[PDB]
Amino acid sequence: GLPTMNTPGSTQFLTSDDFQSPCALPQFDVTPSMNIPGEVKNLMEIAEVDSVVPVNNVQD
Amino acid sequence: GLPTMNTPGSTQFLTSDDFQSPCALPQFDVTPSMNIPGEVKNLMEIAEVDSVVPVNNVQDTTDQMEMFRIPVTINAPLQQQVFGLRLQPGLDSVFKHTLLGEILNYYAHWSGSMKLTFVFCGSAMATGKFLIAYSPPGANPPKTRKDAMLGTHIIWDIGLQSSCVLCVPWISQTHYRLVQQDEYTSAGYVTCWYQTGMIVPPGTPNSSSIMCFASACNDFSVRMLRDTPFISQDNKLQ
Amino acid sequence: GLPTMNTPGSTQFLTSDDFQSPCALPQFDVTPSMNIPGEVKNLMEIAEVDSVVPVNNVQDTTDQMEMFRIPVTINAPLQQQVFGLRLQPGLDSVFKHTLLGEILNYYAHWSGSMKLTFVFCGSAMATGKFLIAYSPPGANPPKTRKDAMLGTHIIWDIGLQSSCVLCVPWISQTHYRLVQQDEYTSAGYVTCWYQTGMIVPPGTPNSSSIMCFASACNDFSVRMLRDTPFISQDNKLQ
Amino acid sequence: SDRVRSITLGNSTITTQECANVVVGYGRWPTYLRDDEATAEDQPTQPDVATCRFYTLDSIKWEKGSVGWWWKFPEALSDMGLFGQNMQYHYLGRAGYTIHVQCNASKFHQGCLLVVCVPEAEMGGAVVGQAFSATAMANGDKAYEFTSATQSDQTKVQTAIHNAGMGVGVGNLTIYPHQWINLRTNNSATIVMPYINSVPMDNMFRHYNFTLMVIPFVKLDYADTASTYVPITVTVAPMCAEYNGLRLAQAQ
Amino acid sequence: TVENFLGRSACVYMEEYKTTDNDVNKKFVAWPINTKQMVQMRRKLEMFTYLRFDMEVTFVITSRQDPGTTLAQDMPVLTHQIMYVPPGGPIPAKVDDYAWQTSTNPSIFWTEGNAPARMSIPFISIGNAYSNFYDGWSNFDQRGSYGYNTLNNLGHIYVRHVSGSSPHPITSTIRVYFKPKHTRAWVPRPPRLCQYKKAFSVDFTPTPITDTRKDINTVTTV
Amino acid sequence: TVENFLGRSACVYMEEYKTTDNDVNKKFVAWPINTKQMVQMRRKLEMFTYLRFDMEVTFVITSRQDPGTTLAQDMPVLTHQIMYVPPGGPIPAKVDDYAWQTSTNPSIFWTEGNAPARMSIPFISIGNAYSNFYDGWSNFDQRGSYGYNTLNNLGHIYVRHVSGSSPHPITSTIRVYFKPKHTRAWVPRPPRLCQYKKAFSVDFTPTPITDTRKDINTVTTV
Repeated sequence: GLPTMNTPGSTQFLTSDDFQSPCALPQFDVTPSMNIPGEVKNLMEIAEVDSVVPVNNVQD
Repeated sequence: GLPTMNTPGSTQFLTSDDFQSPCALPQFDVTPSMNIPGEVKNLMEIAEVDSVVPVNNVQDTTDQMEMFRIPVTINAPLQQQVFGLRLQPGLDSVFKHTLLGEILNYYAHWSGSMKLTFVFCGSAMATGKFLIAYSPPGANPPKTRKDAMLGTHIIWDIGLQSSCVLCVPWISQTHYRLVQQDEYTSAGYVTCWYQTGMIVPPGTPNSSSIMCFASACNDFSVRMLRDTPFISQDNKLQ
Repeated sequence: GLPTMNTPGSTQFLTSDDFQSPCALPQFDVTPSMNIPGEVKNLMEIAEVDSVVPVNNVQDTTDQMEMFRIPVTINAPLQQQVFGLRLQPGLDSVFKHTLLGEILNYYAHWSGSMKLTFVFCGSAMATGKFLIAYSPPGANPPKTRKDAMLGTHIIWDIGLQSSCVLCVPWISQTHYRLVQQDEYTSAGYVTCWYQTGMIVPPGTPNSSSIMCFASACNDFSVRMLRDTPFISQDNKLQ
Repeated sequence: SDRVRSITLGNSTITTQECANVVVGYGRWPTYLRDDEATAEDQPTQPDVATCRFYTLDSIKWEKGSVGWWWKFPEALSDMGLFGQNMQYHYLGRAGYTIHVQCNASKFHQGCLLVVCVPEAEMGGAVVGQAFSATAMANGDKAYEFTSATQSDQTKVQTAIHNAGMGVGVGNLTIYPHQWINLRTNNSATIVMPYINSVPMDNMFRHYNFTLMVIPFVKLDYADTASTYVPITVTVAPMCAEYNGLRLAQAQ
Repeated sequence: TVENFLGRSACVYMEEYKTTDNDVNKKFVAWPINTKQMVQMRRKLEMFTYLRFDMEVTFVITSRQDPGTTLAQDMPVLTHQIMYVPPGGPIPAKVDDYAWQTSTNPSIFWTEGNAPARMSIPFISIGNAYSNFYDGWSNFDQRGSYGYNTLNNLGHIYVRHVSGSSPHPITSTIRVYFKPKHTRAWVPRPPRLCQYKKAFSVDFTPTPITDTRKDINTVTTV
Repeated sequence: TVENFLGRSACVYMEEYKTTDNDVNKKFVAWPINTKQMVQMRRKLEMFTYLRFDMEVTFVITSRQDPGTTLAQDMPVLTHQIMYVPPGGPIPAKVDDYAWQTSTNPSIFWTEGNAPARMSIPFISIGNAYSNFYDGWSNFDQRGSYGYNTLNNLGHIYVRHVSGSSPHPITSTIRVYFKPKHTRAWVPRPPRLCQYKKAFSVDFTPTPITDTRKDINTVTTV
């Protein structure tokens, strides 16, 4: 075998990791994509939309 | 050694994985290939072949072969119904065990058109016209020829050409339907009626049989491999 | 580290594997190569060499060397049989321990033609013609010269050229036969008969011996490496 | 018309005035074994006209209540002239065949037969687990018959027609080379079968390469005609027959 | 595609072998290679008459300590040997016999805790294609064995613990998976309808065409 | 091809060594390297008179806890040392002696649970080819040792547990595999017919040419 050496972090599960992994359903034929209106790409697109502010949020 | 780090999935055995592995018989000299007739490359090639549909799979069946014979008779009341079946190629008893239904049962999704071929098996002297229709889903199935004729249909005339093909088109809201069909994924009904009647000259039998074949069209495909509900065991064999 | 994922087979020791591994004697200076005569590169080179076949391996054998001597005599009844053997080069006792049979016994499949060379060892004054034949498998072996002559054969005449070669061709339904031959993989029989008779002048011995050699042809090959049934032990030696 | 057909092999000719087409194997015409596909090294015999000719088996009666018949090949031809003789003297044989099934009725009769050739038609016993002998499936040119009822006799094969003796659906036998004789249009069926096997040649007694099945899917029916039964006759011609491994003849 | 339909690993056999037992045969497995004992794989292959392919073999071996009154022990990791014996080779009669030397037969030595063992075998038939069915006999006489079993002579698989004798018995279970690859298939057949009864014969019990409904017009569920 | 025929790993030796024992010699192995003790490999090599090749060596080491009345312990993973001592080098007399320093001899330190240890050795003979047979003597006198054993001086292999003394004894078994590669062979000989009797001599007991049958025409089985 090719000589290797494991470094710290080996075997850990980091929630925000970004690795490849085997597919359990090899060769599964995905349903074709369809062009649905209203696609969102960034949450800032939502934050850029007006919403009514409850300014008069008083006690009584 | 080269620094590495194992990720999740490491050491697992996924049944549908696709990796390389060492060969236990290094340098084994394989027997030469031979060109045997009938090679299959896709299961859809099989589903595209006609098989006899047991349309007359009725309760009181004494003789099993009767299931393949659709009864047709002389002096039938005008506009009478010959048969009616619901389009669930993988679920309904009429289709589930045909070539097409068996292939469908190893998958969970299906899509495409179907060919229902009808062949008249009476004598050359008998005549008749039948209306064969397909009704896309709706709250109620057609109960009368008048109801049926509003949908997709063909009017079959008997002559030298004994067979007629009703091609049921893919009309659906979704691209695929489930093999284990449900209401959401409903496909409709196929019904047959006397257009005129089976007329006969003197000296010929009074009733005859019609047979129904089914196969997939070239726009048909299946998705999502799954095990079939049609085979099981309680013990290892032997 | 580089993210990796172990697949099945990881850590196993497959006897016929073919991987690299660290050298325990780093930088060891190997003794220079020398060109020794007789290098072998393929075991088939050995199987292609003639070895003496113990054709006369009969029950009452007193003297072991007699097994290599096929008896031939004067005034033999017309059309008499000299010998008969069944073609199972790796299984039959006549062949199993020859060079060819020994090589075959380290494999499970074989294919190709064979050379059976016969050498007459009587005096220069004796004469004779023999019919040597090969019968492809069938329900029954030839019992008479008339039966034998319908198959592949050669008519051997004795003269200055003492040896004759019967080349048994590869005639089979399958590309390969099993070394542990069975009925399905049957190869047939080789038989020998007096064509005329061994005639002799005055003052020469009344009987003589014929020897049989066997080797593989250039279309011969073996497949599927396996251990031989010919060697064993109950304890470590020493 | 194309309905007219004439076929000549050796010293025999077959003619038909009302036929369909001619079905050819899996689109494969019979052919002699090539040098690059052979194992057996001896020079083969190719008797030609003496063996590659039409042989007519014993006829049978199609009656209103008939259910179906089968014949196993090459066994069915084991007694036919030099074809049978060559089968006996040789360890190996190889051949394709032109099968011509004949059945004429009248414009007032009705009925429909499936004529199929099933390669490797391995069959199940009447009682599961119980072995049967060769005699339960083939014996010269004797026609064997299927039954409606399920078979009870353990010395027999499971003859219930709807499973064709193979445990499959009889209406799916159409994936094998076939033709239909619908009395209303045909009068015969012709299927040319090429040699199909997993080995280049094989012993002709020990292995039944394919089985011919003739099954009435639509029963024979007629009115007040004086004719009662309708005969069915099978005529078959070996094609490109070659044999290897000559030796003494096999007793049976 | 047939390559895709057949190309998934399927369990074709499983058996147990003990680390220590009084019965010699309980300590190793001897399996005559075949594809007829596990129902799922069998039905798939049997949809074709002839098949030609290379084979990927994966082994899943697991061990468990046998229950008992005294279980305290500290056994090091176990190593197994899987040896393939082509037809005619010497067969082991016990875990410690000479045959396990494998000077020529292929073997795999595998240690627990690691990725499952695996290797490829090429198309090894003596014929041009593997036969799923064989309507014939072994003898020219038309006697002897009948059926596909007469063509099955692929050899055996033998497996044992290497030097794993433990104070208290441990039971290992081996599962063997087959995944055909580089496949070709000829002359397709109707799928098996009747349940399988025997490993080495087509034998079955008559089963009806399909299930029934009340009448020829019934189309509702309730 | 000879490369292929000889190119499979074969077990050439095996021995046990304990983790703890009263007998010093039971705790380590000392093996005089040779290819004559395991029958299968021996027969193959001996089909040629002279051989020249590089050698791949793989070790399979397994451990088991010795049976006893009290077995409860919790021993950490074991590490083994395999040292090669060329002819003339200092030989270890016990598991803890200075010789195990290996400042110059090649050694392998291996820990259980991992892939089997392995390494390559080049063609190390002092001659131009290894001799499987030697019809001669050690002394010019035509006296002394007779046979191939006089040319065997490849050294020894020594193996011990590193600092593995356990409360209750554990027995490790080492198996050594040889796989010749980059092979050349000269002057082929008839295969060994008689069973082997000694590791260091050709010695045998007369064995008949082959097995017998009733008569010279018998061709049936029953």
